[PDB]
Amino acid sequence: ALGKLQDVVNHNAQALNTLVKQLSSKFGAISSVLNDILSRLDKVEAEVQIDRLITGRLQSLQTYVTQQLIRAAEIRASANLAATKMSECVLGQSKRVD
Amino acid sequence: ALGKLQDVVNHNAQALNTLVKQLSSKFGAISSVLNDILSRLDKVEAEVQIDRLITGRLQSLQTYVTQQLIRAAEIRASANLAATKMSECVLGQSKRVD
Amino acid sequence: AARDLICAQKFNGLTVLPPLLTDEMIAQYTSALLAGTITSGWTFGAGAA
Amino acid sequence: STECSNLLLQYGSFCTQLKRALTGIAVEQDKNTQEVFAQVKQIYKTPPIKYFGGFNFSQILPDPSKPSKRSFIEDLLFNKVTLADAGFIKQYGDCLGDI
Amino acid sequence: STECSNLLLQYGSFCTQLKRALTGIAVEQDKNTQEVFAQVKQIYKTPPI
Amino acid sequence: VNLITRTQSYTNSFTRGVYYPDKVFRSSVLHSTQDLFLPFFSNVTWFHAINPVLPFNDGVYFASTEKSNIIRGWIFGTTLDSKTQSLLIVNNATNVVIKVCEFQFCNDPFLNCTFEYVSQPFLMKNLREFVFKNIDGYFKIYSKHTPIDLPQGFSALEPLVDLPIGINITRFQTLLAAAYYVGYLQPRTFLLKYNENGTITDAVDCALDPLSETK
Amino acid sequence: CTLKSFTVEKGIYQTSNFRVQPTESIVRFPNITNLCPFDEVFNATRFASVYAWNRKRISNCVADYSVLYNFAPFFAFKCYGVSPTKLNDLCFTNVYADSFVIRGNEVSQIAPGQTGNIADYNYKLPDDFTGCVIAWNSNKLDSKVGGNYNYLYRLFRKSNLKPFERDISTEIYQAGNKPCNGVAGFNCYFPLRSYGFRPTYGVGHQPYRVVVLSFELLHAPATVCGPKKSTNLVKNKCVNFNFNGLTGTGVLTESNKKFLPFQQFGRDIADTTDAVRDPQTLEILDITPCSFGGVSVITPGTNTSNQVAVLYQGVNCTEVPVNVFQTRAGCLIGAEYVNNSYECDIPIGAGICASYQTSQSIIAY
Amino acid sequence: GTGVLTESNKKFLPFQQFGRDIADTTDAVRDPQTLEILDITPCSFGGVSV
Amino acid sequence: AGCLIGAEYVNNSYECDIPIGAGICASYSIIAY
Ligand SMILES: *[C@@H]1O[C@H](CO)[C@@H](O)[C@H](O)[C@H]1NC(C)=O
Ligand SMILES: *[C@@H]1O[C@H](CO)[C@@H](O)[C@H](O)[C@H]1NC(C)=O
Ligand SMILES: *[C@@H]1O[C@H](CO)[C@@H](O)[C@H](O)[C@H]1NC(C)=O
Ligand SMILES: *[C@@H]1O[C@H](CO)[C@@H](O)[C@H](O)[C@H]1NC(C)=O
Ligand SMILES: *[C@@H]1O[C@H](CO)[C@@H](O)[C@H](O)[C@H]1NC(C)=O
Ligand SMILES: *[C@@H]1O[C@H](CO)[C@@H](O)[C@H](O)[C@H]1NC(C)=O
Repeated sequence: ALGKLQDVVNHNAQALNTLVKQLSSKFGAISSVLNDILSRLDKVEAEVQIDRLITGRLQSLQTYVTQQLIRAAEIRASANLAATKMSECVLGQSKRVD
Repeated sequence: ALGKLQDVVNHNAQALNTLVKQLSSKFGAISSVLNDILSRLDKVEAEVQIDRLITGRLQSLQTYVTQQLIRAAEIRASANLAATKMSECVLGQSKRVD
Repeated sequence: AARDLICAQKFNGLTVLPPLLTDEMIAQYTSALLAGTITSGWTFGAGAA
Repeated sequence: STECSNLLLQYGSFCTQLKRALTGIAVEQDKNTQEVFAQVKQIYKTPPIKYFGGFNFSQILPDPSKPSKRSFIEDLLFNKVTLADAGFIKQYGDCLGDI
Repeated sequence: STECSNLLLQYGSFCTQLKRALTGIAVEQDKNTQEVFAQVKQIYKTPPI
Repeated sequence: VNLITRTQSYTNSFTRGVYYPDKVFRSSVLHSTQDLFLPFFSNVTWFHAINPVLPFNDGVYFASTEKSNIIRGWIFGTTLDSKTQSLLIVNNATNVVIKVCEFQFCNDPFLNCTFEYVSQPFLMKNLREFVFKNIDGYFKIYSKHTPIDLPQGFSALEPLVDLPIGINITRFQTLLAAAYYVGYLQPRTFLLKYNENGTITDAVDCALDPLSETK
Repeated sequence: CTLKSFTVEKGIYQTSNFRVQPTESIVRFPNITNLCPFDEVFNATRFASVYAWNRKRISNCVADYSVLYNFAPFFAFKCYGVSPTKLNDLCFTNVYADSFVIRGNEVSQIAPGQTGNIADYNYKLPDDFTGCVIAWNSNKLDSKVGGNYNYLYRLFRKSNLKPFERDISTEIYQAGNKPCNGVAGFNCYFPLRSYGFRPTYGVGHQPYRVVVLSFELLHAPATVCGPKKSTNLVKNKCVNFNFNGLTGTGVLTESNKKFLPFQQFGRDIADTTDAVRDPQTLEILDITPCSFGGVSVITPGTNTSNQVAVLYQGVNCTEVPVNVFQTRAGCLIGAEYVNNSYECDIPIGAGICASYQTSQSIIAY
Repeated sequence: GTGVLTESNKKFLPFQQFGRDIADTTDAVRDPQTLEILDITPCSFGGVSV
Repeated sequence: AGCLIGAEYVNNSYECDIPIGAGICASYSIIAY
């Protein structure tokens, strides 16, 4: 019966795990480790590799923020419906069908 | 008391101010001034800098448009609630509690 | 036992803020609403119970 | 910049679909205002008397002395919100003035 | 790292926008939790009978 | 001769020591800069002179409230014994003499190189404030003369010269014919407020207290 | 063309933007007359050693960089912040010519960010090096059959060299823990050694003369300009201007902005130039952009008629050019204003609607 | 890297050298001289609110 | 929520003015409750 709240918890946990697992991507660079890039390459090449990694992680974080905003809109609509149900059906007798 | 109506104007003003202030960021290029880039570098060296600036400003514009779309959806939901309240509270007596 | 997802996301900078109302306060609100409903019907919503 | 415009011609239709989305939002705002307020089919005007069972309606009925036909509480609500955008005509004329 | 931080400062104010959006989401969640439950004015309680 | 001695005391810098970070006009805007600034409410040293060598330590904030034609200038460098490149800045009469050419010279003025820089002198109840810094082989000097003890008011310092010297400076001393204030600059982020006339009228030191961090 | 279709339905469509084009080209440079002595730098007999590198400041002259190919036999420039072809246009504040002699395998050392023995103890460049590096082979001048020992270089130092620092001091290096007391010997190393330059050596150990031109590209008052010719000043007109190498397009007007005497350029919130100082006659000019706005086309369907009306958004009609009605949304051209009021057909602005009515014409009400 | 080194109990097979997290960040190392197994944690941090 | 420095805890219970977390609210000396 509790599948809606379980889906809320699973959605938040899966979004955070996807955001964590996005850190291991190369994003077109030679490595996904900033310390390895800085130890191997010099300043001029390391700036380009670090720039690629910054652009990729910024894109991933923007995608996470957009998905959280849309889910926040959906959750706010559900919370407004729950507040209306509490105001009308708990605090009084409702004649609205179903 | 008028918090939401002030919040609408504040959100629009700070979104436009952030979108204007995004023009000063170099986005990894050698300069944030396009005329300075064109007058300083030659054509082939200037192409990469202008491409980086174009990509950064286009990403900022897409972020602004996505934020405006989500805010417009929230405003449309509030306007539908206001239209329902105008149709039921003003044009008749409502038996719905609270 | 190895490393888990919550410590990985905490070490990478992703935190979870606690809610403002605890479950005890939420249960207190539901108990107050239930006691008002049982002892007064709908009159506590309109005015004094 | 002509070189920037020639580079932006290769980036596709993002530069047009953003305008399309903003035009949709701008149409939807007028749709929202029309749906909220334009519910009555006729403009009913009040009788000149102001005796409705002893109820004082002068604070919410419009004041004819004002040039903007608004009520006292409506003027209070307009004065209590500070709009950041009041001028839409001659904006370039205000911008070209030396300030 | 430090050079990553300097290039992130060159990219501008994306991180402030993301942090502001997440803060607004959290405040909205607190507002929803307040709005659904905190409707009764006084904390009623059941009689012993 | 060693006729000159001096004693030390400690006092508060308050909000003094804010200069223009660039020669670019900005009007009615808050600008967040990050440069070598004197920290707000710091511990500056009051020297009363009637004499060891002072450390430079990344720029020096200098101040005086005495009469005119008392301090004859400054000396910067490492050893200052006509061996290495010692920057002598003699500010007297109607021509300043700034030279990297070292010269053997005592602590008190009377009454290998050929670079002789000359310009207008850095001269005129009244307070004289200077900021010296050395960045990337360039010596930058900011100054301000104001009518008024360090006051609670806010003043802005304007740049005077740029000196492409290139030497390494770690020590300095002043020159005499009374008392002066010595500060020390730190790399900090400032929030400057420009008025309608483009004058820095207020500033916030970001790394002072959490209220200023929030600001 | 905006809709990418041959059929246009009834309504208002935003199409493009009108912009006042620039009329005249203005080039402004200070009236300096001297010629920059690059001939003394490049056409010199004996360059100094890399531990004692020469640094000559060039100022108050017109710089022409095209004669460097005739002055020196170098194959090409190596310019980092600028382009060597575009160097004849923009005007610099200060320029410094550094000069030394190295061998061939360490030219890659003298670059912004690079390390090595020369880049760590002899000559260090700043990370933001906005300048050019010129290196040419000098095997016929700086190489000797018996070995040219005149050129010396630094080996050992207690710390790395800061950018643009000349380490001229010659003391012993204390490699060991015992104090050397200024006496060379075991673990007491003399830090300067000679290049061995012979004509029999390969290309890696051959002598190379290097001149580094560092430009002080700043907003300070510039004094090393190009050979471009200054034109006259034009005010109150949309012109394409070039002020001290700063290009732009706008209307230049007289402004009472109180610049401090050390300030030259005025900036904005978007990091764009809003006010400039004229270098010939010390005047203060505001740069407004040339007039523009949005253009909307108000039309019925193409099945009805091919007559349109044009709405200029936020434009006063008295300044309309690049019937006529004035709205709160802008200036409307091609729609007759009728005092009667009907239902809205095509929305325009603040309570204005246009339709196709009565022969037949577009009316606005 | 920068972190706190701790004596660990992770059972490396003798051919292994490093142990990584989910995000391919190294969190367990072998000392090249004494052949110990060291966990690596990031240093103490947290958000600051006013 | 964390460690609060600079606010003296009080045994009273007021309405929430500045929220912190888990039922803690601070208000102006600055008190938390
Ligand atoms: C009703 O009350 C208002 C109080 O503001 C007064 O101005 C108005 O004249 C009254 N009208 C009548 C009909 O008494
Ligand atoms: C400055 O430091 C000295 C000791 O170092 C101390 O006695 C004095 O109170 C300090 N002054 C200020 C204003 O902090
Ligand atoms: C700018 O200077 C003028 C000079 O008289 C003065 O009148 C004006 O008040 C000043 N503006 C300020 C201080 O904002
Ligand atoms: C360099 O100077 C000498 C001195 O007479 C002159 O003959 C020669 O033409 C100059 N130029 C070159 C490229 O050698
Ligand atoms: C340069 O121009 C200024 C103003 O146009 C003028 O006063 C000055 O005499 C000129 N100098 C020369 C050398 O022509
Ligand atoms: C256009 O601007 C002028 C500026 O004074 C103003 O007087 C005029 O009324 C404006 N035009 C219209 C139609 O309002």
